[PDB]
Amino acid sequence: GPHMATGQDRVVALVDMDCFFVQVEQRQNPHLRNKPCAVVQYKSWKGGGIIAVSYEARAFGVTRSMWADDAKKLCPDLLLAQVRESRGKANLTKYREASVEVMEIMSRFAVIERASIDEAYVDLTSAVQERLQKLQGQPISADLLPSTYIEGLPQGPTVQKEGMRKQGLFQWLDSLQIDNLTSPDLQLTVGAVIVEEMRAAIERETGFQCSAGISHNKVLAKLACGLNKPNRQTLVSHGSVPQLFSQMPIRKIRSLGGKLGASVIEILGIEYMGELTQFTESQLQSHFGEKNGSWLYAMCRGIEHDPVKPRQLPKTIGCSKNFPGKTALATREQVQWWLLQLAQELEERLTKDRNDNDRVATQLVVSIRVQGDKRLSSLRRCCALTRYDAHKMSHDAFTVIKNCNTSGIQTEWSPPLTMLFLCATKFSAS
DNA sequence: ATAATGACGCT
DNA sequence: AGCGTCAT
Ligand SMILES: Nc1ncnc2c1ncn2[C@H]1C[C@H](O)[C@@H](COP(=O)(O)NP(=O)(O)OP(=O)(O)O)O1
Ligand SMILES: [Mg+2]
Ligand SMILES: [Mg+2]
Repeated sequence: GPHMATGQDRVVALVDMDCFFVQVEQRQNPHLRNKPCAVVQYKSWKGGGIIAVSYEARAFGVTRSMWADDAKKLCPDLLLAQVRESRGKANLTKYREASVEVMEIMSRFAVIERASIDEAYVDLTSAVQERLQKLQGQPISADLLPSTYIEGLPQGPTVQKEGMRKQGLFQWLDSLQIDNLTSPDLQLTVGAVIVEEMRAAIERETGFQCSAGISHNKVLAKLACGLNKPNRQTLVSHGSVPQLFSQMPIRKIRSLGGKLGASVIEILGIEYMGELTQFTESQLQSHFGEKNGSWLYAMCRGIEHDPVKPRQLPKTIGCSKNFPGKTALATREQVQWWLLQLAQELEERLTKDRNDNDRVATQLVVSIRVQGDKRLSSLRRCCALTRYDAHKMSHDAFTVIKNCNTSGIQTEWSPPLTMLFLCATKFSAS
């Protein structure tokens, strides 16, 4: 209609590093470059857990969450790089710092929301405006978009992969109105030019390659990102959404990958995101609640309002370790020693946080899991975090959990713990 | 025995 | 507060 908002107000991108931990290890060790290789965590149980996989190794069917011993069965020449271990646990420091390299480069172009160790959303709306006045309304050359796909294109009245990409990009640019500075399609296009630049800057300055999605909101940008990996970027326009969603499995949309996703499918009897359009907002609210219903109604029309939160850094700092199977902690001395190992890494990261990012935490959350309980957390308790001191933090954590011990002989611990988790929260300026 | 973390919703 | 959900 004439009064219906179409969710084309913003230009939003999602940048995602390609096989990130592998690229970090390949940059450090050139022997691993352009080879089937994976990053593995621990190693005694079945060779350690695979947690990142180069595209060369993915062709052999190697995937994350696979034992390395099993990965070698699919790919005997697989090269492995191991995650650093400190105080008996995985230490991800190298990857955090690599991540900071990328995040700081992105921050030069626009405001970012860190979404994970290797992903960031970018609100490009302002950057695009000023680039549009700078560009004096001359056509946007395809040379400014050498790694960009236009989703849905080419269509209409042709065997080469890159050939296809160019065809669609040509069709898109030929159709574009540089006339209207407020045309959403034009804005996304300029957005993509900027992300081409941002992605060139990251590769030049860190050596890392990435993929990106450019669209009008977070969910579509994140969806766009995954359409042409690795080392490519995809523009999903508002107009592309109906065909794209028509065979897009519901579970693929961000936040619908779990139980709400499954219940949308089960209760409504549908499979694809586009099928949601046939229901009224009130019907969707009645089934999934007021907030989920409103979100769904809009999202299935490609409309979403979640803003890019201006935060390049975390707001909790935590350390955890699982103790699967036979390694479950069953003596009080064990529990105390591991609480201390966790507290020591935590103090380290915290001290760095106070120096670098000018800040102190004021609360400590202690989380454990008991054997057999197959939730992430069996129990969560809090206490004051007054001193960045590992022995006090570990002692305090024990204190707020020790009554969970069912054991008659309290030299021993029952039920056994299969997870310890310490998390610094409630940060303040300093 | 697919980890180690982080953010947010509900009550 | 403390637990449940979703994510990389
Ligand atoms: N189950 C897991 N266990 C341990 N570490 C993991 C993990 N999943 C991811 N990581 C670590 C390791 C990953 O490198 C990093 C990024 O996660 P992604 O972006 O989801 N996956 P990637 O970047 O590898 O591949 P691509 O984006 O090209 O699909 O976080
Ligand atoms: Mg990635
Ligand atoms: Mg990621």
